[PDB]
Amino acid sequence: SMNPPPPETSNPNKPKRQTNQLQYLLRVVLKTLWKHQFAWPFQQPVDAVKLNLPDYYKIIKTPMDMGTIKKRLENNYYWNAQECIQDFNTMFTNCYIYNKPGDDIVLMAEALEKLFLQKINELPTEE
Ligand SMILES: Cc1cccc(CN2CCC(CNC(=O)CCCOc3cc(=O)n(C)c4ccccc34)CC2)c1
Repeated sequence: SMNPPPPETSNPNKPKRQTNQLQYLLRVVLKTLWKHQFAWPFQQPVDAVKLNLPDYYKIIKTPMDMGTIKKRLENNYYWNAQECIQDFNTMFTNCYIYNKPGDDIVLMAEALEKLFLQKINELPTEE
């Protein structure tokens, strides 16, 4: 019956960079998954109150979504590509932990994770 604070997308005392690899994570990886027919459940934080999922955040202590990831990239929040790659991996893992194999939401996540993997495979070497 209440959502937590969302993940921070802004922290002025966190040091930041805008690397070639971070630019690809935006213009290639996030863009690819964002436009997908299965992106919609992943485009903002889990609204456990409207979804009637009052255990979600009992179970899920590290929430992540592509709304967050997107703001983080657009805001220049990260130091490196690995922090961002972690965030996508977290989002996928959380889906798997909470739900049961073969639920529509897990197949959605599986499809996006496949594209994620195809895109990251070609992550450029730093400039
Ligand atoms: C009593 C009540 C209170 C509030 C709302 C409702 C109406 N409705 C009844 C139960 C219904 C449950 N529906 C589901 O689709 C839950 C399945 C798991 O869903 C997700 C699981 C998940 O991991 N993620 C990321 C999602 C992201 C977006 C949308 C859904 C999920 C949604 C709310 C009834």
